[PDB]
Amino acid sequence: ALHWRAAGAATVLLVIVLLAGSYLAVLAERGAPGAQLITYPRALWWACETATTVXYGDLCPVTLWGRLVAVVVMVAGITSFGLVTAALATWFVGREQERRGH
Amino acid sequence: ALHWRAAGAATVLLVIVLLAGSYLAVLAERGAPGAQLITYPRALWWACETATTVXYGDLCPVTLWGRLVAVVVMVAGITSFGLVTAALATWFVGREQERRGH
Amino acid sequence: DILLTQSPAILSVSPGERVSFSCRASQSIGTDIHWYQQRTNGSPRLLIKYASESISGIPSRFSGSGSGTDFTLSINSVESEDIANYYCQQSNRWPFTFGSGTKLEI
Amino acid sequence: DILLTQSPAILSVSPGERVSFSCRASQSIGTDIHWYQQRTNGSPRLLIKYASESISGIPSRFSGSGSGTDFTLSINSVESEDIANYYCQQSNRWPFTFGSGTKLEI
Amino acid sequence: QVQLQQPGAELVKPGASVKLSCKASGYTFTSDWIHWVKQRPGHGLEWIGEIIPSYGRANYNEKIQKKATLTADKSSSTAFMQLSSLTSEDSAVYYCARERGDGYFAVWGAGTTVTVSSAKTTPPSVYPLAPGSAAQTNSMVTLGCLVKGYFPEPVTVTWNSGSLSSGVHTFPAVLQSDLYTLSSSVTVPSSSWPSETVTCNVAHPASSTKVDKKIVPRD
Ligand SMILES: CCCCCCCCCO
Ligand SMILES: CCCCCCCCCO
Ligand SMILES: [K+]
Ligand SMILES: [K+]
Ligand SMILES: [K+]
Ligand SMILES: [K+]
Repeated sequence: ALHWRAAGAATVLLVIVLLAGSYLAVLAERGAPGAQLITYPRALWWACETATTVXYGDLCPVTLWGRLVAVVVMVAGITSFGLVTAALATWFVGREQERRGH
Repeated sequence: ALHWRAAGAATVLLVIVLLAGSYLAVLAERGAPGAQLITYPRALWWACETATTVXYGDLCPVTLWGRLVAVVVMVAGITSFGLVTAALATWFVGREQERRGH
Repeated sequence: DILLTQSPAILSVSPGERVSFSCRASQSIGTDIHWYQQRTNGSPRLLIKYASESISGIPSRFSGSGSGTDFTLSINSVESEDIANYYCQQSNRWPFTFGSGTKLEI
Repeated sequence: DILLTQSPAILSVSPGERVSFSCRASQSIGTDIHWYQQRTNGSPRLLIKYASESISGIPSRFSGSGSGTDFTLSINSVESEDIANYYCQQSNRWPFTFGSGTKLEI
Repeated sequence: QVQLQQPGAELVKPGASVKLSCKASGYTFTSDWIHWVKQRPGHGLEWIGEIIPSYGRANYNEKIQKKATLTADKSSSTAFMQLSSLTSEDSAVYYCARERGDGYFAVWGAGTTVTVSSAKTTPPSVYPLAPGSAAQTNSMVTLGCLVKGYFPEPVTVTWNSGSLSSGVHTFPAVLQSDLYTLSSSVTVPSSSWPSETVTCNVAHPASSTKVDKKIVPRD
């Protein structure tokens, strides 16, 4: 099934974005005075709460590239969760047509 | 109907996650200097604003396990709300095919 | 940037007595503070990471505590080998900064 | 509103010596501070923007640092042409505000 | 094994440049950052800058003068710091440290003692220090070595290749017309000398000099 295939592809891609985003955020934020997103472990946590939209506000990017990385994490997170929902819709719709006799 | 069954199963599971997550967060956060998520009543409120994504930022986990618990709460919340939406889609789609004559 | 204040600069103490080093940050840095030991003509050596976490190889005599602004490095019953300079370092905000340091005398 | 404090008001220094101007904000303003130079009977001229960012046309002799509350404008080996008044300005919160200014003497 | 290897010393003439090295070993991750710390004589630790070898990006302490330029070689796992236009202010011990991207410096290097001067490199003269003929001793006996006339700092003095550590004192060097001088003390049981060989080991990294001097009675 395509909907379950694209969903799985979205989840694995999300994990890649989370890891890479955690790596790129630190690389981008270091060098800017006052930045807190400068260590990998908490950067990964930041990526999670960002991708899930959430955004406690305990950690936030202050640089241009750190914020661009953030946007990518947001979109990847929203798209994946939106794709899972879309996949769940197809499963339920296809199932309802079966118990109806259509 | 499956879509209404999985939705109800998601809502009751969400409540379980909220309660357990409120319990596990306190257990994980206590022992870490500076942690505020250390009492059950406000921990439950934290779980609610976390599961609904949202995240005011008044309460936030600082430990590894407290943050892992948070992620579970997030996913459970997002999945449930995404499953409700998917169930609402199936209801409307199945209804539109009826008033159309298909 | 974050200023780390270590006072007093020199700390005198009798043998076999508990001692405490002070480190105060200009801003709230949670528990992102790290302690180092530097003996005469030696390189700095990590004693405590993240305020209170122990390090492999370091005697259980050394301990750490504190959060936010005030932090403390403690030594239960000092020994002669503890004679050195002690520095604190924060990793909460860029750039990383060191304290002025505290000298231990017996 | 945000109060920017520049002390001391007058800064004396020998030729070819590194100097440092101080600017302290009443609140944390990140790095939203800007430095200007005003010579006698002249208009203010932008030296440093956003605490540390360099400006085209301005000698590499000028540098800036600091974040949050404390900020510093530095001049490596002052020259006679550096004789002027130095102002800091914040853009973190409305309205924009200036510091009292610091006069440089050689 | 030693995770960070730095040169012992570097002599630089005022205005010239120098490229310090930091050969790294042990576990290496892409999340590793190499830092550099400056420590002037009598002063504390001062952060210079950082660099991530896996990407090559470097950041510097903007609170101080821009004297350094950080580069890295992923092939030999060695970090480099380019110091240019050095003055007397830049004369200090420069450490390199490894950070796992988690905020703290797990391991440090031995440090490179950089001396900025117009003088010339001078190998040390090591002389034995045996007690006089009319010197009465008890259960313990004190020997020594005299490191005379060298430049610049530092020198490393060990007794019997480090095997003899207890009861060893090495005094700070004194400066006399662009020449340093120090002495090293050692105390062993009187019944062990000279039945057992006592030898000091003086190393002068600035001139690649390492000599040994056995301590024998005065005859
Ligand atoms: C989109 C990801 C880019 C990674 C950002 C690196 C920026 C380096 C800071 O100058
Ligand atoms: C996933 C839920 C685990 C509960 C966390 C307990 C951690 C105890 C702190 O050491
Ligand atoms: K939110
Ligand atoms: K907030
Ligand atoms: K949200
Ligand atoms: K949504």
